[PDB]
Amino acid sequence: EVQLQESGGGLVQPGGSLRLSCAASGSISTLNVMGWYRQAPGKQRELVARITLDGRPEYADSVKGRFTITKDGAQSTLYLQMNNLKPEDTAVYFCKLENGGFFYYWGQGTQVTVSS
Amino acid sequence: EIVLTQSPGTLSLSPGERATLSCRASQSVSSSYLAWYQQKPGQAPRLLIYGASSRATGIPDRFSGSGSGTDFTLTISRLEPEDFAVYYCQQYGSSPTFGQGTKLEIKRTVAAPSVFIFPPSDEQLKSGTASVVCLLNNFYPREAKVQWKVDNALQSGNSQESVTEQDSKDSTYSLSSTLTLSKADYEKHKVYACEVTHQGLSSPVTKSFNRGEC
Amino acid sequence: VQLVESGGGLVQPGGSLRLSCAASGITVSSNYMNWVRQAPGKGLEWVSLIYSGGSTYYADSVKGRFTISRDNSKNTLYLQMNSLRAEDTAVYHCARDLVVYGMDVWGQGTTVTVSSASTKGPSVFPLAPSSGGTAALGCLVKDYFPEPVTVSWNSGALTSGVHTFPAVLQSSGLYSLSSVVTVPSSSLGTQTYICNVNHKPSNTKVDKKVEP
Amino acid sequence: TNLCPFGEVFNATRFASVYAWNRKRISNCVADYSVLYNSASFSTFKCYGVSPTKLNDLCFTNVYADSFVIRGDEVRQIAPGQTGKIADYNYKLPDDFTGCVIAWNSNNLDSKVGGNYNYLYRLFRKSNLKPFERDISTEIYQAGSTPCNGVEGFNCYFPLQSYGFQPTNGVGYQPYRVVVLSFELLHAPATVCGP
Ligand SMILES: *[C@@H]1O[C@H](CO)[C@@H](O[C@@H]2O[C@H](CO)[C@@H](O)[C@H](O)[C@H]2NC(C)=O)[C@H](O)[C@H]1NC(C)=O
Repeated sequence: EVQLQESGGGLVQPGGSLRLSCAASGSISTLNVMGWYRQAPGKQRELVARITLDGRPEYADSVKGRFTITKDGAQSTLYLQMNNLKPEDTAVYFCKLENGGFFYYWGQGTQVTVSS
Repeated sequence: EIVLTQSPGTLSLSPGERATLSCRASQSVSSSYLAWYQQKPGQAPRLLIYGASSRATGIPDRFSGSGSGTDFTLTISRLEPEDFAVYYCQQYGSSPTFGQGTKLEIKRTVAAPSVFIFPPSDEQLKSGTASVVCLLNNFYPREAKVQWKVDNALQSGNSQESVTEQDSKDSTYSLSSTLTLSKADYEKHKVYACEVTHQGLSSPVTKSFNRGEC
Repeated sequence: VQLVESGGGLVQPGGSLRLSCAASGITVSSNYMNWVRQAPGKGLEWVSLIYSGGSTYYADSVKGRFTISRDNSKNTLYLQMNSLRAEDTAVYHCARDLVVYGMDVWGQGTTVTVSSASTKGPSVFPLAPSSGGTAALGCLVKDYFPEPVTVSWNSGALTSGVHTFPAVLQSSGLYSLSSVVTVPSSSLGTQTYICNVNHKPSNTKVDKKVEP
Repeated sequence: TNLCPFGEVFNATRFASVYAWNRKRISNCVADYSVLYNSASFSTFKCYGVSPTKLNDLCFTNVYADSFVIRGDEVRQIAPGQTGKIADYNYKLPDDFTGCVIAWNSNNLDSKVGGNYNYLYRLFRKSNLKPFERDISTEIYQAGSTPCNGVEGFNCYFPLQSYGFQPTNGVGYQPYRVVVLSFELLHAPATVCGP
């Protein structure tokens, strides 16, 4: 019913920039919430940023002032603009779609690596 | 619902032999609910196996259970004399249910019946009924056919049979068949005959008498 | 550890009876408890179940007629049986049910006989013998109610070769059986043969001499 | 403002044993019930005191989402006015229930080749549960008058039994995941709403 396609990752140097995209296709309720999450190696999955139902963005503390999340409703795609990247931002990043409040769906997972 | 069918109806074996008893369910069923029971004549059932394969505490080591799905098995590895009895399997849906039971009997060699016929007594005839009795004495195996012929006509629906338990000494059976008639019907006819078929007889044996002839 | 049933007996079709099962060593009210019955020469038939917590289940052959219950202060299980039918004739056992562990404790049972017949002593008729071989003779013990009947021969002196058959229930509602013995046919010339029949429900004791 | 968290329940990796059934309390959020009922997927979907196709027009004070695994045989017991091992001793619905019972065959998540013995149910209990009662006691069941002193033996039974979920089980003996939605409407404010 819902498929999520992720792109935009890879290896950058500290200070560099990336943009993550999550393209959402399928049968999606008007009531849905998309967000970006990450999983550093040997740690637990954490929320990075998401767009609430109000359209209002919400950011983890470690990324506020550096990351900007936007939703292009036309392509039903979710964008994570990552500025000023730091080695501790290295993780596999996942996007999540919560559909109608009853199910959710995860993307395949996108490697981001910040190192010199 | 769950319907359990046991096979065989009668198992014939000798002490020291291996008995294998089958219980088939009408439907796939959980092995966690399948129990086996032993019943000796006049006694209450005794639990042998629970959960298809677990022995009840105190049950000798030779009793063994197995199976899955619809097909379950009780195995008695080396038969002792006290193992000859009836065995029931049991399952559980919302409530217990029992298979119809397998009789475990003592195997012995073939033994033809001795056949005897008894006319009704004069005392009985006085009171208005006639009973004619046919006796099959000390035979094996249990299967036997008893046919009543009156004036050479096969008689159906007015006889009852009774059979003894396996004889403690020679392991045979005996059978009693009673033909019941009113005095008036009994005197309508001349030849009363009992015809016995048994594996131990090369051909059927007939015992008869003629009413009123010594 | 024991279960002991009682309260069974004779009852007429349509009538009613209450069975009791007195436990020792199990607490009735804390267990799954069953009534399981067994008609003459038939298999086991589960009849009723009561849960610890009070739920009850019934075989279709008894729904609307039987009711299982218990009395905690007396550690006793009951089976109330109304609208009794001839096919309800059976030995009735109570048993404690462990479900996944089977029914481990059984009582010896109590007998229920559903019948409209009146108590009646048997008539005893000879089965006369009819010559270097074997003769058979006996007594037909006919038209009695209720069971049991006992038969001996020559006051117990003769046991070898005796076959006393199970009773059959006749369409009249009265029972009938035969007791037979095989002897050397030459023994008819020098031996007398008498069956001793007891039907205690009617206080009947009969000795019947059997001769050719 | 908030999207309801029913997805924590329906997409959970593992479900609770019925005797220790999970309950999630839903409040202050909106949900689209048509996402739930238009997914097919369900072997059971029965409502009481509410209609499913109406749910999106309703607000409730709270919603409870109870979840657990029972055998396919037993889903019939998750209904008002039932009896049985599950309804009496593990999870009981009240007679005046307003809510929906939802179940689907989970043979391919919850059964395992040599048996999944992780799902349990209560077999022995002295009395019936109250509605929405949850008993997680593991005390040895005393079936006689002698104390058990925490030792299994005659008249002393561990109260819980394992389901044996093997993929070859008959469909009635196969695991089913169940979700019970309860629609609690006390007074103000009704804060769980459809769109
Ligand atoms: C959460 O649960 C939903 C509902 O069962 C899952 O969606 C199904 O996934 C399978 C396999 O991908 C599809 O064939 C079905 O058509 C899906 N149904 C719907 C309604 O979308 C979903 O994949 C689960 N999310 C997880 C496990 O992350």
